[PDB]
Order: sequence, then C-alpha cells, then structure tokens
Amino acid sequence: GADRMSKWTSKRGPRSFRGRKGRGAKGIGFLTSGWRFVQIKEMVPEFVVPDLTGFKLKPYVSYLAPESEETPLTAAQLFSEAVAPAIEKDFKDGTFDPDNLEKYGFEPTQEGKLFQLYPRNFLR
Amino acid sequence: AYEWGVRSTRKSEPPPLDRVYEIPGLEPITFAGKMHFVPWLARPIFPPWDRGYKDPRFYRSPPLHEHPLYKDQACYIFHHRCRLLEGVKQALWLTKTKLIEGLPEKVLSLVDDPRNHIENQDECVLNVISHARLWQTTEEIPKRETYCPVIVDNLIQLCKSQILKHPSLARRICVQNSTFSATWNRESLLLQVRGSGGARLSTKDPLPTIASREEIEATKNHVLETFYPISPIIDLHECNIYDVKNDTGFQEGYPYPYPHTLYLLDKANLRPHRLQPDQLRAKMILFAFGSALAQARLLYGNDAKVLEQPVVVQSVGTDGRVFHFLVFQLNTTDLDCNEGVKNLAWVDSDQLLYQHFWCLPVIKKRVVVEPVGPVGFKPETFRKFLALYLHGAA
Amino acid sequence: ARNVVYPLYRLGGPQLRVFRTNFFIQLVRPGVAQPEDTVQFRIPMEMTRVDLRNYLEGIYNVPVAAVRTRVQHGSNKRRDHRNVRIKKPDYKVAYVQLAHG
Amino acid sequence: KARGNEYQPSNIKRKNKHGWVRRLSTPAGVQVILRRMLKGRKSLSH
Amino acid sequence: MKYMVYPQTFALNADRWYQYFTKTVFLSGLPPPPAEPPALDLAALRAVACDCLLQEHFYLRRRRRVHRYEESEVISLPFLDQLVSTLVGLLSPHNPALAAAALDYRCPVHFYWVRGEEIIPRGHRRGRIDDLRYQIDDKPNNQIRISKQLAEFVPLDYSVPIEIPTIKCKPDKLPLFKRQYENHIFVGSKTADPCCYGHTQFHLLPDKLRRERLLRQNCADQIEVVFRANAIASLFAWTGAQAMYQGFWSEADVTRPFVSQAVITDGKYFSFFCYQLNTLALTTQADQNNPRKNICWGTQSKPLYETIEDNDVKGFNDDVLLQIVHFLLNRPKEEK
Amino acid sequence: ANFVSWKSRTKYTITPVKMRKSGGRDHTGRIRVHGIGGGHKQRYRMIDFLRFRPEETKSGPFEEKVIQVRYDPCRSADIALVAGGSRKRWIIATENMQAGDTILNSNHIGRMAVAAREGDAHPLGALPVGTLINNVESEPGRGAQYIRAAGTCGVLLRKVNGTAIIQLPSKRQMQVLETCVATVGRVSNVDHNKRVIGKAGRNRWLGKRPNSGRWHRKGGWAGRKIRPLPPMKSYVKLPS
RNA sequence: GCUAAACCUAGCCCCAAACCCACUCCACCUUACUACCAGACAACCUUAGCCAAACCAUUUACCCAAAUAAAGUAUAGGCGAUAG
RNA sequence: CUAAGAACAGCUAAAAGAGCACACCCGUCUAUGUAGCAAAAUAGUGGGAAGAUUUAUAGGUAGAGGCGACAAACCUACCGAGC
RNA sequence: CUGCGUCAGAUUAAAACACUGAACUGACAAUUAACAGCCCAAUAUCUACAAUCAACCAACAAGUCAUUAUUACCCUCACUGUCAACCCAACACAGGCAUGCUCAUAAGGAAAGGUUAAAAAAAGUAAAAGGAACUCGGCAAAUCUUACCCCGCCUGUUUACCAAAAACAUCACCUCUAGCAUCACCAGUAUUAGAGGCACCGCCUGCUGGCUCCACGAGGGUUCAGCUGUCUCUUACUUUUAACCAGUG
Ligand SMILES: [K+]
Ligand SMILES: [K+]
Ligand SMILES: [Mg+2]
Ligand SMILES: [Mg+2]
Ligand SMILES: [Mg+2]
Ligand SMILES: [Mg+2]
Ligand SMILES: [Mg+2]
Ligand SMILES: [Mg+2]
Ligand SMILES: [Mg+2]
Ligand SMILES: [Mg+2]
Ligand SMILES: [Mg+2]
Ligand SMILES: [Mg+2]
Ligand SMILES: [Mg+2]
Ligand SMILES: [Mg+2]
Ligand SMILES: [Mg+2]
Ligand SMILES: [Mg+2]
Ligand SMILES: [Mg+2]
Ligand SMILES: [Mg+2]
Ligand SMILES: [Mg+2]
Ligand SMILES: [Mg+2]
Ligand SMILES: [Mg+2]
Ligand SMILES: [Mg+2]
Ligand SMILES: [Mg+2]
Ligand SMILES: [Mg+2]
Ligand SMILES: [Mg+2]
Ligand SMILES: [Mg+2]
Ligand SMILES: [Mg+2]
Ligand SMILES: [Mg+2]
Ligand SMILES: [Mg+2]
Ligand SMILES: [Mg+2]
Ligand SMILES: [Mg+2]
Ligand SMILES: [Mg+2]
Ligand SMILES: [Mg+2]
Ligand SMILES: [Mg+2]
Repeated sequence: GADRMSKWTSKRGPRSFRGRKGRGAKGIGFLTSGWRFVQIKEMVPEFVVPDLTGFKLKPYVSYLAPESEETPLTAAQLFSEAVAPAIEKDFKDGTFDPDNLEKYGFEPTQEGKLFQLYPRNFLR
Repeated sequence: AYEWGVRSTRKSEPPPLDRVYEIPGLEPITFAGKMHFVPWLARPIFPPWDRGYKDPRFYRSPPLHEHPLYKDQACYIFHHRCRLLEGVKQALWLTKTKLIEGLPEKVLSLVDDPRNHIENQDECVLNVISHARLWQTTEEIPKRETYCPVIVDNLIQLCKSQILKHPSLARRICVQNSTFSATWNRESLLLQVRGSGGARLSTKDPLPTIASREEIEATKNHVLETFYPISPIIDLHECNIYDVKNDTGFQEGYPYPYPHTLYLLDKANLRPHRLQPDQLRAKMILFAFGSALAQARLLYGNDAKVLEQPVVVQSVGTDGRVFHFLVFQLNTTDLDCNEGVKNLAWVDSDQLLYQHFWCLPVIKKRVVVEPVGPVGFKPETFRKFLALYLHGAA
Repeated sequence: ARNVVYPLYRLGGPQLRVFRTNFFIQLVRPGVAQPEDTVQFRIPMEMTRVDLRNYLEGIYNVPVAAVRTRVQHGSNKRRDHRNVRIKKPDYKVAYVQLAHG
Repeated sequence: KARGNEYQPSNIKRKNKHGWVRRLSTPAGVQVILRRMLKGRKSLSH
Repeated sequence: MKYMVYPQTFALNADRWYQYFTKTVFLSGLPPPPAEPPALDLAALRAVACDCLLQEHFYLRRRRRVHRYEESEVISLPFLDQLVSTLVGLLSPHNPALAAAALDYRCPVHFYWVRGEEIIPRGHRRGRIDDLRYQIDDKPNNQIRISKQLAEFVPLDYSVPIEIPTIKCKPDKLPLFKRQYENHIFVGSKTADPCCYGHTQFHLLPDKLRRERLLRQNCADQIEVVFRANAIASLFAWTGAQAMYQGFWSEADVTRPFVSQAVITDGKYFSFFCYQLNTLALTTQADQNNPRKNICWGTQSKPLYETIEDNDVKGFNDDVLLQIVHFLLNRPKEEK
Repeated sequence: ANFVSWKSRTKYTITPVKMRKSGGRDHTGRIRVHGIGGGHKQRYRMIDFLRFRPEETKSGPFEEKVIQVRYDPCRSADIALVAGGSRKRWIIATENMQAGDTILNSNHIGRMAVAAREGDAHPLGALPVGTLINNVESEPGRGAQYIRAAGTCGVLLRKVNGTAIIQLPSKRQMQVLETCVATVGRVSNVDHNKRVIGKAGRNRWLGKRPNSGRWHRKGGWAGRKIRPLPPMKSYVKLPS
C-alpha cells in the first residue's frame, strides 16, 4: 500500500531514516563524540560582495541602443586579443624563446594556484 | 594448544596474485588505468599510500616501540580502576607498612568529650541519610551513582559547621578532580600510583605525627607477609610506555599544599562494578601512600631514607552505606629493601552508618511493618568520621 | 550556491568563497501573527541558516541575530484528468529576527 | 482469525527487501531491473 | 501538552516573554534595605575567592588538555561549587542559619503552573477552550535550602507603576515548543524534607550562551537579557514550588510573600537577582480579578576579575564579592 | 545468510564474553541440529584447558592458588578461577576443590612416581597406575579434550615404552604418549546426573526445544529393513 | 422525446531501405537519484519439460549463415512414431 | 529461530510451568449474522493470565524447499506442495 | 503524507441532508529546537563477584550496563523530523493496532429521520400452580450446587476460516549412534551430544509386560439437591426490526 512513485524524502521513514536524509544543503562541519557538531569556518562559503556605490550599470538597458550582432568568445579570439600583441613586440625585438612562455602568461601546471582551471576548485 | 578466534571471523587471505606477475620481463595489463575493478583484467599492486598531512580525525599513532617514552623495564601502574586480588595484604607489601586495627587514640580522643559533638547530632545525620536516599530526586528510589556522593558531601558540610567551636577549620578546602603521581621501587619492581577521582581535603598545615619515635623504630622487627604464588604486581597495569615523574597535583605556590583526607566513592550501580570491602581498603592505602609519598619527595628531595618528620595522610572510603577509615603515616622513603623502618596504617573496617534504608513502607496484609527511613542507624560510625575531620584543628 | 560542486576542504585549506551566488530569496507575509522583529523568507532548499545569515548581512547590510528555518511540504493530493498526482514543489521557510531591536 | 491485513507497512523492511541496493546485489535482481527498464516502468524498485 | 520553559534560553528578548508567563514585573537594582535596628574580614574572604579562582585556572594540573568547549564544565563549574562551599563556612559565624542549612549540587527544580487560555485552531478539538500549561525543568548549579522562610522584600499588597509586558502572538513564536510528560513540582527535594524554603541559587550559564559567542551573533543587547531571563524563570519556579509545598495553589492563593535569591554567572561576569512571589493565581479564572503581581529585582552584569595571568589575578573586584556575602548573610527574622 | 560467528575474540580473558545463540542453524541459516533454541541468556567464560602453560617470563613447574569455584552455564561441570604469578585464568574444577587451595602444574617426569594430588597437573609418565584422571590430551601441546564432563574420570591402565593406556568414561581404551598432561582426580559436580528437571519448563530454560510430534516408525532396527534373500523370501511371512 | 445513436482521424501493421541511441548544470550501487575517508566480495559450468508415439520407459522437427535442385534420396530409428 | 527491548492491578498464598481475578492473549458453548460491521465478526458465557507467557523492532531459513510440541499445520484471505 | 485551517467556486452526492453550502474543486496559508535523529583519532592494554527498595535471607535458569598507558587534538551549535478528524482491512468498515499517563475523567462523545405500536423475527424484563414432566443431551436461562465412572499424569500445544480432543508435547524411564575441535552440534567432550520410543511417580514383571493412585480437564457419560417459561401452556411489557411518510438506493 506504499507509494513507490512518489519522491523519497527525509519526511518519510522512521526516526533513523528521517535524520540521516537531507535536503541538498552542503555540509559545513562534522560530528564529534557526544553528538557535538563542530562547524568549520572555512567550509562555510563566504560571499564576496563588491561595493555598488557609484555604479553606472543598472538592471535594465534602454531601448535606444543599436542591435549589435552576437559574437561568442573563442579561445582563438582571446589569444589574439591578449597574448598575440605581446608576442609581436617581442618577435620584432628578436628576444623570443619557448622557455619564456611562462612570462607571456602561460601556466605549465595548475598546481600551487588559488584558482585552478582543471579541475576547478572554486565555486561559481 | 587451542587458538582463540575461528578462521571464519579472521580476515580472509588475499586472492592469489595473477600469474602474469611471475613472468620476468613482462608488464601486466591491469585495471589501474580504468580506476575501477573489472574481472577480465589483472589485479594491480598498489604501493602504500600516505595522507600527506596531519588530520586529527584520521590520525594513526606510531608503533609502540617508536614512542619516545618507551622503556624495556615495565612499570606497574595502580589507578582508580585497579582491583587488587589479595586486597589489603597485597597493598601492605607494595607500600611497606604495618597494619594496626583501630584508629589512633589521639584522633578518637578529639570527639570523646561531649563539647565537640554537634548539636542534635543524631537527628542531623538521620536527615542527611534520609535526604540522600529518599528526598534527593523525583524518582522514588535513587540509584547509587546519585546518593553515594551526596551522602558524603552533606556529612562533610555537617562537619564543616563546627567552625564556630574550632576557628581552625577555616584553613582547609575540598578539592575535586585532583590527581597525583608517585614512583618507587619494591625489590627491583618499578611501581607507580596515579590517583584520581573523589574529594581531596587540603590544609595549609601538615597533619601532626601520630606514632612516637620509639613506636616507629619498633617496625624493624615486623616482617611483611607474603602471598605466594600470587605475585605482588598482579591486577596492575603493566605498561612499557610511561614517564617516571613525581606530581603532587598542584604547582608551587598553592595555598593548601598538604593533603588532609582523601574521600573515595564507589558510585557504581552494578555490584560487580563496585569494589569489595577488602579491595576498597587496598585502594585507600595505595592512594594514601601515593599522596604522602609525593609530599615527602617534594619536601625532602628524591632521595631514599627515613624521614625526620613523618607525614600523616588520612583517608575515608565509603560505599554509601559502609564506611572505611584509614590513617596512613609515611615513616620512610627507602622501600627497595624489606628491612628497616616501615610505615604505619590505622584502619577501621566495615563501619555501618545504617543497616538498611526503606524508600517505601513495607505493607504486609494491610499492615505497615517497616516505615520509611533508615534501619539500624549507628551514631558511633559518624563519630569516627567527625574525629578524622577534626584532626589537626582541635 | 546551488547545483554546483563545492571544492573539498581539508585541514589548513583556503577559505571557501563564492563570488556569484544563484540563491534567490523572496520576502513573504506570514499567515499567522508574528513578533515585530521576526521576518519571514522563502529560501531554496540548498540554503542553510548560516548562508542566509551571511546572505542578508553581506548583500542587504541587514544585521541578523537569530535565523530559524523549516521545510514546508507541498501537497501531492491534486490529480489531473489522467488521475496522475500533481506535486506542489516543497519550499523552505526561514524566520529571521532583527538584531538591534 | 480475520484476514486481509497481511500488509503491515514498515519503511525499513520495504527498502531492505525491494530496494535498489537489494536488487543490484545479485545478478538475478539486476535482470529484474533490466526487464522493467525494457518494459518502461515508471518505478524500477522501491 | 505543555510548553517547555527553559531558564537558560537562546531566544531573543526572552526576559520580556517570561514576564508575561509568570506575571512578574522587573525592577532595576536590588530591593530597598530594611531600616531595622562581630567583625567581617573582607581580606580573608578576598584571599579565599582568589585561591579558589586560581586553583582551577592555574594551580590544578590537568592530566589531559582542556578544550574550549570543556572550559565551562571543567574550569567554571568546579570554581562555582568550591567558592560557595568555602563561603558558607566562612560566613557561618556571621550567619547561624547557614549551619543548619541544606546545600545542593546540581539538583533539579521543577514547577508546573497554568496561565492563559487558547482556542484550538485545528483538529477534532477545534473551537474548544484549552488552558496553556507551562513546565520549568531547571537544574541550578548550587542552591541553599533553609528550614525558615526569609523576610519579605516588599509588602504583599505593594504595587509598582509598571505594566507587565503582554505578547500579541502565541507563545510558539518565542520559539517555545510543546511536549507532554510527567508534571513535577520540585523545590530540589521531596515534601518530607524539612528544608523546604529556598535561600539562594547559583547558576552557571552554558557555553552556548557565552558572552563571546553572542557578540559574533550580533546579540550584544541580548547579553543582559540572558541573565534576567534565567533569573525570572528559575526564581519563579523556585518560589512557586515552595508555595506549593506549603499547600498554596491557584485557588488557595498565597497569604505571605515567598522570596528567593539568585546569582547568575558565566565564570567571570556576575549578576544578582531577587524575586518575590506575591501571587500564585495565574489561571484566567483566578487572574481575572487578581490585582497583585510578582516582583523581580535585578543588577547589571559585572566582572569579578579582569584577567588571570599565571598565579596573579588582575583587577579583582570586592564589590562583586561583597554582594555575594550580603546574599548569604541574609537570614530569616527571629521571633521574640 | 549474513551469519558471523561470535567466536571472534583472539585474546584470552577471564571476563565473561557475551555469546549469541544459534538455534540449531548453521552459517547458511537452515536448521542443522533440531531441538535447540531459546533459553536463558548466558555469557561464555573462556577456559584454559592447557593446564601447563607457563608465563612468558617464567618456565618449568609453577603453582596456582584457587580463588573461587563457581557455576558455568556452558558446561555441565563447575569451573575454578586460579591465579598463578601475575595472571588469572579459568580451569575445570575437580570434585574436591575449594577457595584457597594450591594446585601444582609441572611437566617433569621423574624416575619414580610421585604422590598424586587431586587438581594437580602432571604428565602421564609420572602418575601412578590406576589413579583417576581427567581432562586428558591426545599429544603434548594439544590441550584437554576428553573426560571434561562433570564427574567423569579416566583410568591409567598401564604405561609401556613412553605410552599410556587411558580408559575413557565410555569404557574404551585410548593410547597416548606418556608426556601428555592430565589432571588428577574426578571432575566437579559428581551428582550432576542425579538432578531432576521437574517440569517441561526447565528444559526450555536450558535452550532445549520439544521433540518433533511425528510418530517415526523408523529406528535403529525398525526403520532399516534386512533384504530377504530369494531362498529366504518364501519364508518371510506365513498366514495364520 | 429522453437515454442515446451516428462520424475520421489519432495512430498502427507488414515490407523495402539503411547497421541505432545515450556528456546543459546538479544528484544517482548507502535506505539509488544521498557533496566529502584503509577496501580487498567478484564474472564463465549439457537446459528441462510439456507434447507425439493414441500409456510409457529409448526416441520426438526447432534459422546457423546461397534461393533452387539433388531429396524427403542415401542414412538414422522401442528399424515404431518419426528424424534426415 | 537470532539480536537487543517491553508488559503483567488487586487478593489469598508462597520463594509454586500455585488459586481467585483486571489489562492482555486465546476462542469452549449458545445466539445473532450468512453479498454480514466482518472473504470468520458481534453479544453473553468461558480457558490462561510470573510463564513451555504475551508482545513491539530488526535479521535469518524459499518451493526437488523452508518450518513444524505431526494438524499432511503453516510458508501474503483456493498449499497433498506458494506465486 | 496536507487528508473538516482561510477564501472563492458554472460548484454540488459524502451511501440522508445542506444556502454559511462541505470530509468536493481551485487558490492561499502552514509544522520555527531546547525534544528526537544524525555521534566518537590511533595502537595496545584492561573488564571473576547478577537482578529483585539490595540491606536481611534464599536461590538458579547464572544474568541488562566499568578502563588504563602513550600519541594526536583546544575549531564550535549545522543538517533533518515537527500539520490533521491520520494507520492495516477494496469503504468515513461493530475488526486489527506497541508503549507512557488518566482508572473515571479536568478529556472525548450521541443509541432515536418522523410516525404508528399488526404479524413474524432478535434482545431483555416479569409470571399463578407445578419444578426437567422439555430435550439426542438440564442446550439456553435461573441458581451458586453433591457424588462418581471412562480417557488423558499434570501446566502447555494443534487443524488461522466447521474438529481444542482421548490427539501431540511433557518431566521420568528406555533404546540407538558417536572417542572428537576453529562457521551448526561447540568455542562443547560419554554425568556429553544426536536420533528415537514411551508418557511422571509407586507397585509388579522379563532377563519387556500388567495394575494402582495424587491432584488436574471449556474431554465423554451418570447423579443428589436446588434452580428456573425448558416444558404442562403460554402470557404481558420494553427495545431493535417491522409497517407508513420523506431522502438515498
Ligand atoms: K498421457
Ligand atoms: K479438557
Ligand atoms: Mg503500490
Ligand atoms: Mg528544524
Ligand atoms: Mg489485500
Ligand atoms: Mg506483526
Ligand atoms: Mg525425547
Ligand atoms: Mg512421539
Ligand atoms: Mg503420449
Ligand atoms: Mg495416464
Ligand atoms: Mg498460575
Ligand atoms: Mg488462573
Ligand atoms: Mg508451535
Ligand atoms: Mg496424525
Ligand atoms: Mg490424515
Ligand atoms: Mg496463499
Ligand atoms: Mg537535542
Ligand atoms: Mg467533554
Ligand atoms: Mg423510534
Ligand atoms: Mg427509523
Ligand atoms: Mg412460574
Ligand atoms: Mg425426559
Ligand atoms: Mg449452561
Ligand atoms: Mg492433558
Ligand atoms: Mg501433579
Ligand atoms: Mg490445559
Ligand atoms: Mg478450525
Ligand atoms: Mg490457533
Ligand atoms: Mg472450535
Ligand atoms: Mg500421547
Ligand atoms: Mg438420562
Ligand atoms: Mg433434579
Ligand atoms: Mg401475562
Ligand atoms: Mg422510502
């Protein structure tokens, strides 16, 4: 007589079932002896809210604007806008070598970085 | 012989290695690259793994021999949970002391006159017993882990009301959660006592000596009784990872350095978890010896000789209904040999404060046979408790 | 944030920081009489009271003293023309008390 | 005596007997899920 | 079903709520001294106060490391028990009543009372009159019970020009939770105990309600609330239970005031409170025409010491120490 | 079935270890022995059946003092707690054993026999012929397995060429080496077989369930049928 | 004249042809759809029987890779039923 | 069957698979009912009710079988062999 | 798992009703943690002495609760359960349903839709004189009652849904098998274990068989006395049913 086609949630089951099931919220600590919960400050996501005083942009855009075509950003486009200008100046000067690619901005490895790209270790 | 642990409950033998590993110059093809198990590929051999950082929740201690405080010679530790097999007879040999039945005359003479007795003393003790076992909590019959400590704190509080007659009781306090350490040798046996739990009555003045000089010198003719084949270190925690260190429990500068009395409580609901009357007195003697030995070493250094001013430490051990009294005097700190000066210990055994307590009336055939209250109350037992508390202040 | 993978934390690790959050709360009028300082919000299930405490202080600069949350069950009794149960989504109700009176 | 009430609901028993973990424990129960996946069952287990 | 009233509570403005539950008006300061017709050594009391204080922090050697969450239950708790035990012995010459007094360590105090009415909103009992029942299960760290009753602070008919706060919503919004269990009226001992009158209570706030944590939770103005919310609930439950032991209840209201004292501390800061139970009739049937109300006096929290460094106490306060002595020196009036 | 034996402890101790009943069920979960189930809960007390087990720091003959002789639920006989040196262990008590008695455990075989005392453990090569023995072992280092039950006692019939003949309680002879350690005297609870159960309820207290109600015509002789030979097949039954 | 009665699509069937699908974020072998800790558990093994032989007991057809033909032929088989 | 729990007033009696007798368990007799309140119930009268008792929870034994104080009983309201 | 809270609805069948109609539809609202759940660094090492007011005493069925040494560690209150007139029986079903309190309530409820007062049927009450003459049978009812026989020692167990027994089990007795260990038997060892017969005990017997007997029984018969509408011989009244009116069907 049980409903097998309804979502199984923490509101169903005995006491042991109800307390063990959650709602999707991430854990921010661990349980120690004596059923005492220790909250870790670093596990709590801290919001980086910027100062919005004197900010020009607003939630909406005025209709009196041109209908510019959409140009998705690509890796080739970003390389030309950022890294290519520096290489051209160094290429003309004649001081260019693959050993110095780290100076242009290339990262041989992601280890030792606060924000690794793959696998990423930062939230949205 | 018969081994303990059936082979089914033990960890099963790991499966035999695949025969690809037995062929030299041949690299096996395993599922280590797939990061999951498959049956049609060889089982990889994983090298041992280290976490790489210290995690308190998942810490593993180094092997025992790698511990810094590791000694080949074992040290036998006596604590609150040790239950000696021979009781007092085993405790007397470890502490090198002579047993004397009955409390000293000087201690008992303090409460011999009616002038030092408490006003309405008999009624006050009955109300302390009645409150502890009947009126203490909401439940009709409180457990022993509840009235055993309370019945002792109230008696101390009852004896602490005599400051009006004796202004010398204002120089003492009751310390809880106090510990001490004491290390010595008994025939090439390194022994250590780590007392904890109970109440430690501290005083600003040391207790006066009980036995005279001639009585102490008469202990050389006494010989310690043996209990072969049972070893003196039986039922002791034989530990190879220890630290020989003397500790009075307090740092230098404590206003109440001299211990007066140790109160020991067997507050356990289960009878097997409670020390026997013979074993409880054994715990008292070792703790009284351990507390007195730390004072002797702190004041007279870490030598081994006959003390010029012997230290007297009292102890009262109770089960909540049965009381044991001990007066231990430390006469020497050279315990390696069995000859010479030996310590003295006055012990009173099996002192009943009350024979039985009825928390409910006994109604048989609609007749109240036994009313609520203590049965067989002995006021003489509390006099001994009062005499020990009044020692050093009268 | 919700529907994202939180980077794992170990002892000595960096502070977990979120720069863009997808949590959207909505202030609602309580259906029952409430204390004056009490404020009621509807928050996503993934949101905790610790996150909501920093959410209001960090974004709206609202000092908060106590946050209490509960999960509200959505009725599954409604059925359509096919006799198939229609589920009202469950939402979490948060009760926020102002700090300085 | 009176019959018809043989079913006494219990979530612990229901999940342990007909659960997803219980089905996949044995190769025979995996085919039970495979048949229901082939048939198109809305619920493959409890 | 009855509301579980917790004296040491994390609820905001719980003092204002508990005044309505107990019909108590809170007054600043202490009761006025009675203008009515030995040598007290302050130095001896000051030394013992520091010796007991320094014993737990510095002198006593811990076998294992004491953690932050264990400070209340390993350092603060033994200090409170030991300080009271020594003070009652040092004040016995100055107050004979303390000698024949019962001192308790962490004994439960229960009081069950009925105040208010509600109309059940839902269920088969909807629309029916059901009384609001309350239960206080308080376990003070220390308390002193005496055979005689202390003198009243103000007369029974005395009234103040202060209105008792009234809640506009249901008690569930405190938050307060209902639970059905055994109803107890307990002063700390059974009715057979001769020492059925209370003298002074000693409370230790839990580390969850510590001053430092409330500052992180923007509860700076709630620091004083926790002290007087515990006092109002604990003392009303204590005085109310004492009145019940004397045969008084809602219909047979008390004929004489019942008073008690309380000292609320977190280990460092101390607060002192005095309570008088003028009325025990709180049911809507009996409180409709009841003119009198219970009175509670309170002091601001003050630190006993500023900082403990090694074996020296910095900024020790004798005013806080003397206030503890005056509470203990209070004795019932003697007959002719 | 997810059956795990409770016999997982690997370190000897005198502490009573909690054991779980089987009900006649094997590891598969099906009944393998009938009539077993229920009864009062019992805690198993580990018994050291190797009487001569010198300590780690000691060797040779040693002595033990009996502390207490008590009741053991697991076995018919009583057990005794003995202390030798710095250890305590459970052994099977003899008929005449009290608290305070001293027992001797040795592996020495002298040229002549020695005065055998009840409860002492000596090798079979140093015991007089005919002395009652119990808790014998097949080979040295094997441990006592035979003559364990209450009141049981063996007989040292003869000793020849380093081997001895042991008469088991079932009146069967057994040949073992003379270096096997045995206990002198009978086992405790001699009048154990003289007990009266009294009621069917007491058998359910011991963990024994009632026998099956089926009338089994099968038996040792009734169930097994001798096949008549063709010559004798004619005379099997004659009408009367 | 009420209840009703009528309707033409939705889609489907059989062929031909050609070898099909499954990463938006999040969760999913633990009690699936559950962020986050020492495992070592691992897969493979003739189908049988109904039915026919008027019972049944040997036996009794089941695509194995080219339609047709050789040919229901050589063979097999309680030399029976039938198989081939 | 296993694990770890719970329950049994009062009275007579005695350290009782004792007696009376509630809760509780069972279902002796009679009557009602027979598409019924009920695919086995109701009312009264009865047996047991400190024990081989009753009972909640989780686990185990599965059909060539299980389990059974043998009634060819029971194994999810057709078990001489479940669906 | 939102299933008599609010509001609205062309609304309108919950086995009658219904405008506020509402246990229907739609929308809105809600149950806030202190209770409960979710626990614990490693390695060794410890844990003979029940419970029952635990003190007497008396047991067997032998039991439901304990650490230390060293190393590591001083960050803090998150998450989930919280409603109701509710669950299992196809139903708003006289059934089934664990524990704590209340032991007659301080809580929770309504047997009669209206009428009439035929038969028959059900339940209950009363009855002259007689008191089992009724009947397969003192079944039912009334009363509060004696003496046996048969069978089974007894408590207990069984055909859930026609058989509760004389059947099974049962101490006690008896037969048969087995000389031993690391998953049942068993962490046991012939005073043990298993497979069986019989059904205690006591007496008698062979070298296994027959009687006696204590209590006990919703077993099967018999009987004294009483009791009574069981009957001679039925009658009166009340309730349900009944019949009529209205709704549903
Ligand atoms: K046929
Ligand atoms: K019968
Ligand atoms: Mg279903
Ligand atoms: Mg919550
Ligand atoms: Mg069904
Ligand atoms: Mg059930
Ligand atoms: Mg048998
Ligand atoms: Mg039989
Ligand atoms: Mg055929
Ligand atoms: Mg046929
Ligand atoms: Mg009985
Ligand atoms: Mg009875
Ligand atoms: Mg049965
Ligand atoms: Mg039969
Ligand atoms: Mg038959
Ligand atoms: Mg069936
Ligand atoms: Mg909690
Ligand atoms: Mg009512
Ligand atoms: Mg009528
Ligand atoms: Mg009618
Ligand atoms: Mg008549
Ligand atoms: Mg007749
Ligand atoms: Mg009858
Ligand atoms: Mg019978
Ligand atoms: Mg009998
Ligand atoms: Mg019977
Ligand atoms: Mg039947
Ligand atoms: Mg039955
Ligand atoms: Mg029947
Ligand atoms: Mg029979
Ligand atoms: Mg007749
Ligand atoms: Mg007659
Ligand atoms: Mg008539
Ligand atoms: Mg009609």
